[PDB]
Amino acid sequence: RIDSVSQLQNVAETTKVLFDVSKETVELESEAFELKQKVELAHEAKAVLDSW
Amino acid sequence: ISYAAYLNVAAQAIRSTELQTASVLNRSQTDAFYTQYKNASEPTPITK
Amino acid sequence: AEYFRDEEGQDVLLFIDNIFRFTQAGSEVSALLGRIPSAVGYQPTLATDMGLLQERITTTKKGSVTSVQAVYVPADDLTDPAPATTFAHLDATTVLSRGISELGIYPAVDPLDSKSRLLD
Amino acid sequence: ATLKEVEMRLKSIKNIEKITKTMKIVASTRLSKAEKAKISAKKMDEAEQLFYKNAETKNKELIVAITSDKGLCGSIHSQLAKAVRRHLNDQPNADIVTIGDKIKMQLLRTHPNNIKLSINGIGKDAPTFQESALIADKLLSVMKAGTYPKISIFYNDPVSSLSFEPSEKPIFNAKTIEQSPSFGKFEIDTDANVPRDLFEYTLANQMLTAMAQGYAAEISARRNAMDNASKNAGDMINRYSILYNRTRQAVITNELVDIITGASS
Repeated sequence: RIDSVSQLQNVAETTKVLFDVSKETVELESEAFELKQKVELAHEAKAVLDSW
Repeated sequence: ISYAAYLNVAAQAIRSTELQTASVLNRSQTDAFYTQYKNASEPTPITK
Repeated sequence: AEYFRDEEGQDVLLFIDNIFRFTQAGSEVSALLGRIPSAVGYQPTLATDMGLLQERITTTKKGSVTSVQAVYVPADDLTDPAPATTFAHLDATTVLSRGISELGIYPAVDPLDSKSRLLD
Repeated sequence: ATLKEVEMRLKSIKNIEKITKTMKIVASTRLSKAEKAKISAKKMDEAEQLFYKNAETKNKELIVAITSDKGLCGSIHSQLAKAVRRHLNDQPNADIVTIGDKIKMQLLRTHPNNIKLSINGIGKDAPTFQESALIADKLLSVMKAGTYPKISIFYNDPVSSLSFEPSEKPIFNAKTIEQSPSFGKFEIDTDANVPRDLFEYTLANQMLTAMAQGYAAEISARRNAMDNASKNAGDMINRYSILYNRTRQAVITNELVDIITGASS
């Protein structure tokens, strides 16, 4: 009976760690967008220059 | 040896009077091997 | 295709349906022009004539040229010289056949009759 | 060319057909003998089954199965293997005595602690008492068959003259007789040691019965399987006939162009 009750207690606490962490990673993709843009712009500049 | 191996021998004596058919001799005479086995591993065969 | 190749550095493609029909046309003209037809029916000038288009499809440092070519196979004999002499001038194939078509496998590409130079 | 390569492969199919025809004929002759033997065996054994029934019953553990040493005879060998396997879900390490080389190889894969005793030279031979007796006698000595609570025997029952379903019956231990619901209508004191003796004797007689069904089923299957082989082989002959006929026309027409081009020039 103790085994069941303990699982609820222990599990209920720890899943919140993954719930915050996962969404933080999604926040990182907003910063990632600035990284992506820099790559686009540099590829663009490089492409024209190779043609030159 | 078994009770039914003794009946078997009794049956063997009975296969030979000369009047008896080929199949009779086969129910009372076979040359075969039996592959001894253990474990994969095998001791080699011996005549049954 | 060559103007894009030369002047511009911009990406090229080529899609062809069918360059067997170029070969087919050569066999048709061959008698009239003043040539003597070689066996099957295909031109006696097949290697040279084939050679000229396929060296005018070739990669240069002025730009790379990805090509996808299609060959119509008459009576499904691939052992005839017009389909056959192409493979040497190829990197990859994905041969399609009637049999795999019947089996209901679409795409009809032979899985034991495919080859590439990117395979290693 | 193409031509000679067509003609040789069509030949190969023919030789195969010819041999499967030959076989079915030899199979029909063997078969008659096989089924006749099986009635007598079943009937003899049945007289013991009558006892085993009235007496009632309380039947590691042993497995026996009976198969041909010689390959090809249908799916006799591997349908028999599925049923052995079913009863090796009890104990995965349980000891199989293989009357028949073929089944042994297949089982040895599935679990290696199975093959313990094996026999050889049964497959070219008929269901005769001598083979069963010696094997039974050897089963007691080597394998200690009288210890077992269960013994089980597998064969392939010749269901109908066109089929075989793998089937079983249990050899009854010496233990069964003693403690079974009735041993009061088969009362004894010290007049005989009926269990230890009656058990031995039924090892060989039940096992024989199983060899007879299996043999009748095998030879029957063989006939049918070879019968079906001729048909499938025939079908290939007929397709390859269309191939030969097209192959001949092509050689003649391609050949004409060659002579004509030479003559022109």
